[PDB]
Order: sequence, then structure tokens, then C-alpha cells
Amino acid sequence: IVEGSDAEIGMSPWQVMLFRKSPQELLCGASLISDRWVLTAAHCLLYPPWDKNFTENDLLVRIGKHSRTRYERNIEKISMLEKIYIHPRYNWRENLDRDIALMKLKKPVAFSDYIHPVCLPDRETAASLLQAGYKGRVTGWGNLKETGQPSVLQVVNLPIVERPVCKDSTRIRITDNMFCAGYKPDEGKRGDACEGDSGGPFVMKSPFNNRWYQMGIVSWGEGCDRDGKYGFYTHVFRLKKWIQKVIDQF
Amino acid sequence: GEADCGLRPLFEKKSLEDKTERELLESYI
Amino acid sequence: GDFEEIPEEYLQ
Ligand SMILES: N=C(N)c1ccc(CNC(=O)[C@@H]2CCCN2C(=O)[C@H](N)CC2CCCCC2)cc1
Ligand code: NA
Ligand code: NA
Repeated sequence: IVEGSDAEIGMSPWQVMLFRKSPQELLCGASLISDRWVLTAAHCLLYPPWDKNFTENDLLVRIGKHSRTRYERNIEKISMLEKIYIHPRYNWRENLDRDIALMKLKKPVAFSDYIHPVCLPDRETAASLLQAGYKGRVTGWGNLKETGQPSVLQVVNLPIVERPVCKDSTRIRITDNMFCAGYKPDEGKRGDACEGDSGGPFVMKSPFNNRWYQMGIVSWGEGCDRDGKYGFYTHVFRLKKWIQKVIDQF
Repeated sequence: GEADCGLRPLFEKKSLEDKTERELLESYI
Repeated sequence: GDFEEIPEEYLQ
């Protein structure tokens, strides 16, 4: 996260770290959506241009964390994966369309003050809140600048951007399964996700029921926090029928 | 835990506000 | 490290 701040304790209790077993290193962010399901970006698990194709036994999830590098004894919980599910129409070949994946845990995680699931949006919460200028919140342990890494989880609040501005900021083909967020050059304020924040959540707090909803997944960008560029996020509601099909079936 | 989703133990559950959530609310115009 | 080693139980 570029130009963010340290998270408060328990601020993002659905935060998940995807962790490589060997060598031991951070791979991505992710989010807790129930006691046994974690949501992330497909490119965290599968990206053939970079020879990335992880199996379940390659990975762990670490839940309840604040410090990036510490083993947070008596606070974090470490879970093994039963199964990875990648969207069948995830487009790693072109533009990261449908950049979404689910991971089922081998055993349910116990909730605590530090471990709690985020909600997924219904159609009406999504329609109400996915509007240009409305702000969401992105969290992660990724890079602090484009070109280094934080002691603790970082947080930044960023406005959703009008779709024509998103489209006109890039040569990549933008789809309805994406949205973009960030400040415009003339707005002064700054901030962005960055490499290492992949897979983490873009959340909004509903003013109707005062619950946090995950509207996006950190997906891609061109550099980090560049003027005139915006961060791109997987549109969770647009892909929710797939999420529900996987959870119902498996 | 769908029923209880999105309500943080250290914030909403105890009616405490984090330091920047108001910025989100003020944007929902 | 950069990462502190996690308990061996999680790597078995
Ligand atoms: N500033 C951000 N808000 C941001 C930046 C990077 C990330 C982490 N995400 C990535 O590395 C993804 C994975 C694959 C490459 N990539 C990028 O983002 C390429 N740079 C563009 C692709 C290049 C391929 C065609 C779509 C466009 C997450 C957030
Ligand atoms: Na364009
Ligand atoms: Na920017």
C-alpha cells in the first residue's frame, strides 16, 4: 500500500495472508468470508506468464495478523488448504478478467477479536455503494512504493472512479468485472495498492446497516500511485453467482 | 459466519469507531 | 529473515 497508514488493531479482522511454505514468504493478501472459505485473486494462484501455478500443499493461510513478518503467537491462526477453486473464465492470457479464486480450509477457523468474516454484497448494496466518488478501503502488506515493505498491515481509503476515466487511463481492455479507484491528479490526496497487496479486499461500510462489505479484490495496476493511473479491482458482486455455486457445491 | 459478518469485535460490536471510517461515510452522498 | 519462522506443526 502506497501513502497509507498503519492499521489499528482489529481494524480488518477478515484480512488473510497467503503464505508460501518453502521458501517461507508472503505471496498475497486474501479475505475471510466464513469459517472455512477464503477469497483471493486468481493471479495469486495461477499466472502462467510468470510460471506461477500453485497447488494446495504449496501454501498456507495466516489469519488474524497485524505484523507482516512476526509470528503473532496466541493471536494469528495458521490454516492448511483443502482445495483451490479458480474462476473457469479467469483470463490470465489478456487482461486479468474475472480475477477471482476461492480457497477452502482443511478445518474451520475459530473467530476471535482478531479473526472475523467480511460480508459479500447483495445486488442493492452493490448498486447503492458502487458509485463514482464513494470511498472504499484497501488493506495489505505489499510494497510501500512502486520502486520498501511495512512492519504492520497498511490501510488506505480511496474513491471509486468514473468508468470512462478508468478506461481512458490505460491501454488495457477494461471489463464489467473490474472497477478502478484512486484520486485524480487535481485532487491532491494520493494512495494506491501495489505489488504484494494482490488478492486483498476493497471494503465499504454500509451506511444502511453499518456492516463492512467486500466490493473488490486487489487485481492490477500499472506501477503504483502514479498520477493519472488508478488501481483496478475485481468486481465481487458481478462474480458472486460463481462464488455461491462453488460454496453450495463444495 | 454470515449472520454476523462485517461487524468487527473491536469496533462495531463495542460501538467504537476506527480513526478513518468517517471519511467513507462522508463520501456516501 | 525476512519472516520469523512459523511453528513446525504447520509445515508437516
Ligand atoms: N497499483 C496497483 N493498484 C496494483 C499494482 C499491481 C498489483 C499486483 N498485480 C499484478 O502484479 C498483476 C499480476 C500480473 C501482472 N499484474 C499487473 O498488475 C501488471 N502491472 C499489469 C497487467 C499486465 C497483464 C495484463 C493486465 C494488466 C496490484 C495493484
Ligand atoms: Na483506454
Ligand atoms: Na494515481
